[PDB]
Amino acid sequence: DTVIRTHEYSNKGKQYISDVTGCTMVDPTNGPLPEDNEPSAYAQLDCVLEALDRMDEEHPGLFQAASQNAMETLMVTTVDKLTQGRQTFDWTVCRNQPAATALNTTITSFRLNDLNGADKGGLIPFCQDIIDSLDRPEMTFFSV
Amino acid sequence: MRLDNATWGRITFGPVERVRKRVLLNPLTKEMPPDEASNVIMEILFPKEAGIPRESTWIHRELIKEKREKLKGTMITPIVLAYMLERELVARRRFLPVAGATSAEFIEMLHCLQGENWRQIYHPGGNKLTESR
Amino acid sequence: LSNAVAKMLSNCPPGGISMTVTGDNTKWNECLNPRIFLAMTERITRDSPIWFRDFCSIAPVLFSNKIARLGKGFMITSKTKRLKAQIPCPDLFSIP
Amino acid sequence: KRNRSILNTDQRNMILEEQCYAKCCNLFEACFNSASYRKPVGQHSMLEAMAHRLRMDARLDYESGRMSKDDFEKAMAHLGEI
Amino acid sequence: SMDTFITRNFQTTIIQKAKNTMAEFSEDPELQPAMLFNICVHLEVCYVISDMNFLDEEGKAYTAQNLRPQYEVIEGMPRTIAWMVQRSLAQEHGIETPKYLADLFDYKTKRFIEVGITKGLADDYFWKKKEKLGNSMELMIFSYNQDYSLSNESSLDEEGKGRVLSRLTELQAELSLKNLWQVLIGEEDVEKGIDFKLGQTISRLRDISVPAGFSNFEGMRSYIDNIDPKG
RNA sequence: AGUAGUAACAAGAG
RNA sequence: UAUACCUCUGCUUCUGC
RNA sequence: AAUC
Repeated sequence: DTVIRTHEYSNKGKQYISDVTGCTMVDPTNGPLPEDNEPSAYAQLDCVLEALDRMDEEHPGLFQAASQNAMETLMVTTVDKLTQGRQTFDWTVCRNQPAATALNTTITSFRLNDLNGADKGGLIPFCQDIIDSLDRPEMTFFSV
Repeated sequence: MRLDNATWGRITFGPVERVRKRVLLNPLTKEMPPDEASNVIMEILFPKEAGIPRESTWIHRELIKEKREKLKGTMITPIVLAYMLERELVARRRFLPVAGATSAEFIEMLHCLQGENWRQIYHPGGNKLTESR
Repeated sequence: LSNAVAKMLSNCPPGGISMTVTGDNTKWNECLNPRIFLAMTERITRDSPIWFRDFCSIAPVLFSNKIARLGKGFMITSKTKRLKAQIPCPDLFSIP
Repeated sequence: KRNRSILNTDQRNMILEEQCYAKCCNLFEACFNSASYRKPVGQHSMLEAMAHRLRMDARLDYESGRMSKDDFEKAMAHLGEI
Repeated sequence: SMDTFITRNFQTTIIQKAKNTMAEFSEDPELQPAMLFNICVHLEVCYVISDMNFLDEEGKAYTAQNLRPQYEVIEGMPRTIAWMVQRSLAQEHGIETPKYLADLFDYKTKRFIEVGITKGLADDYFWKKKEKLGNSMELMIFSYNQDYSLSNESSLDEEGKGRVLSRLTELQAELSLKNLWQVLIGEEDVEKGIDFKLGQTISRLRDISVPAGFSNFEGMRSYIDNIDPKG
């Protein structure tokens, strides 16, 4: 019902097929404006950018400062930070497992595919391993 | 000790403005940043694993010597001891509705001091600070 | 909120009207597209370096191409036979 | 008690997998007592840290007088194997 | 390159420990081979001092049998291990811990030892490091031209003092033999940037995740960063 | 039956 | 098949920000 | 006569 409703609000936009996944994708952004009071997902980029520009004028030097703050945080943030995410989806076994386990399963599986970013201790290499793990043709993992 | 030694005054019914302001919830032995208190704790309980000394090593040398002499004979687990230090060093500051009293030794009793339509006079025990006065 | 109300109250013109719309959105999650969130990060990180700009851009790129799993499935029964069985998500169209 | 439903299911295998880690982490905490309070840092191996810690613990206890010649030579023999 | 020279001359004990030390400081061994060589020499100088010296049960130094060396190697080990050992000694022996990380520790002397590698003068490098340490660690400076300036109560004996100076110049001679001495003398420093770039697959996902009327992500990035939307 | 209320329980598993 | 008038189980295939 |  959520899937139907979500696509009901975007169906007048641009429908296309993803060559990466092979899935059916819909795109309402920069689409035709609504002629009814039904929920419109057709948000116009320029208006969003202008709304942000005004916010940057009304609150100056905030964006780059907050972008700095978060960036300087990122460097200090360890891999263990991921353990406090309650129940997380473990891609290896396709079950919602505890975040601490779901991480540990993902670190051990990566090691088999020559991805040891977690061993460095920082989050940044582990995130680099995640974007690189898409490129690996055959992803090996454990099953007991 | 701050309840037993204390004394109470008159209840008085009547309107009270209560203002929302960040305040210390419990009175500390010696206030420090999270790292400084942690580094002090480390020196008290786990001296070998403390690592690189900072300035703070020197600054609170009297407190460390006192706490190591005080917490010598106890059988209780380190992880418990480190938790109890952290309470009496690291600051608990959060927003509360207050009126007249801001001091931590009052903030802990706040619930019995003032409501939106009443006032209660209270005098905590022990000793009070000179700056606070 | 209490302080921000007082300001936006007394700011209004004298001999005018100040109205408070008690508001709420609908389909909040279903309408907001991930590609907007992608365009948001780019404008926020404008001054920050190219690696961080690329770092911030990933999470909205993922959500833009996300695939939703469909719960458990659908249990089918016969009241006469007193039998039950979960039709799992892949077998949703293995049945008229 | 832990939810024992896991005993009937095929995920039994995680029960030993836990207790394997728990055995390592509880031994790590015996070497490093601050591991409970403070998050330990180090890109190096977990065994390496424990070995070096136990190496000095032996050597210093001998030289201080807490360990004897009998026990020190046993301790130095074990650490050599590891 | 220096990479081949260190493989032939130095052991795998020194090759790894150097690279692990550069990893903790967040510096690349491959981008700076000369910077690795400093620590490769500095670590080998410490090992040569400790390898022969041992203590007996009575409490007197000898040369090697017993399982208790006279020296304790601090350099080479990881920070958190090294600082544990540095404190473990000073706390047991009953001395104030140094503020900097030491290199060696003598068990009979009960004093820390700091080792330095210098190209020019030994006395110049000695009095420079005296400003930092003061009188915390007993300095043992050595150099490639057989010039050395030791501490006042230097524990380095005359037998080992020769062996230290033997390898020092013997290495320096082997460096200039294949024209490798020119790279160490020349300046070397590279600015450590944060490493994060996208792969093939994820970039293609980013290219499809674009608003309507855009060719690719390059088109979206430029639009947002350049054009003015006002009105 | 009943509980419930957009789909379940009214025991499951070896 | 049989063991099984036994044995195990009571949030542990779903419960997030 | 406030910060953290």
